[PDB]
Parts: sequence; C-alpha cells; structure tokens
Amino acid sequence: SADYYKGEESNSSANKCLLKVAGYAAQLEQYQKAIDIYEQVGTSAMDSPLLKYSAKDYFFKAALCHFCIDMLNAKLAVQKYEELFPAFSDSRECKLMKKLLEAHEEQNVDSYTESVKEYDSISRLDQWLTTMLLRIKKTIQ
Amino acid sequence: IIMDSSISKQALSEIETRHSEIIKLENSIRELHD
Repeated sequence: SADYYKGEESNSSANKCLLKVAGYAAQLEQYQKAIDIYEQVGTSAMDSPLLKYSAKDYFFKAALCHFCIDMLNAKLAVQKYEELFPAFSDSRECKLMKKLLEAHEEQNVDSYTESVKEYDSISRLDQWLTTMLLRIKKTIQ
Repeated sequence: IIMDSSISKQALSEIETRHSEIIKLENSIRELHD
C-alpha cells in the first residue's frame, strides 16, 4: 500500500503507512529497517512545516532503536541528528537520552530507574516505550 | 516582669503555576496542542 501511494504521488498516506509498518516491525523485526524508515520520514518531514515541530518524536524513536543495539552507535546517531537538527539539542528528549546513556555507562540501576520514573511523572509512557526501556535495561549486566 | 512586643509580617509569592496548573500546562501542552 505504501508503494502504491508513493507511486501515485500521495505523500501523506505513504508516509503514515511507512511509519506504521516500521513501528510495528521494530518490536519483532530487525531494527535496521526501523532506523532507515524513521530517518527517511524525518528527512521528509523536517523540510515541510507540517511535522517539523513533532519530528523530534521520530528522531527519539530512531535513537531509542539505536540504543537497543549498542551505545557507541547511539552516541554517533544522536550527535549526527543534533548536527543536522540543531533544534533537537534543547529538546527535553535529548536531555532524557543523555541522562539515560550516562546512567547506563555508569552501570547504576537506581539512577536509570529514578530518571525514567521522573520522566513518567510528567507526560505518560506507552506500552511500546516501556517495553523497549525494559528490554534495554535487562541487558545492563 | 512585663514587655509588650510588636510583630512584622511577610507576604507569600503566590504562584498560580506551582501546582495543579503545571498539570494544567501538561493538559495545555501534551493534550490541547497535541
């Protein structure tokens, strides 16, 4: 369906379909496709004014997918994103990511748990986000 | 055995957004603008 919409010039529907399929696949599929699709949709969105103010969420999803693989590549991804998207640095998502990665490198379970709880106090977490956070936490060792 | 005393009071910097309207900011940011 996404291919049909893209070939028919329907940009919005194809974008939504690609985002949905990538998000669903990331849970049970290799995360390379999720990273690629999230980066592509972010590249499409940032130029347009529609999703420019919310592309931070897509970049956060891609960065979280990167973190579930390893940490060094996550650092490279975040620095690349902020270099390409300077407005991403001041975002509270970037601060939360920085605290999370610092805690993970410090191997301090309490710090990570209190950081995630503090983030959850404001806003509200989602099933997918909680699952990904728990999955990355389990392999702290 | 007597000493009359005077008192001096101070006001409080009442804040509308220090609780129950930070939640309303979230209801304005995370909900209304979403």
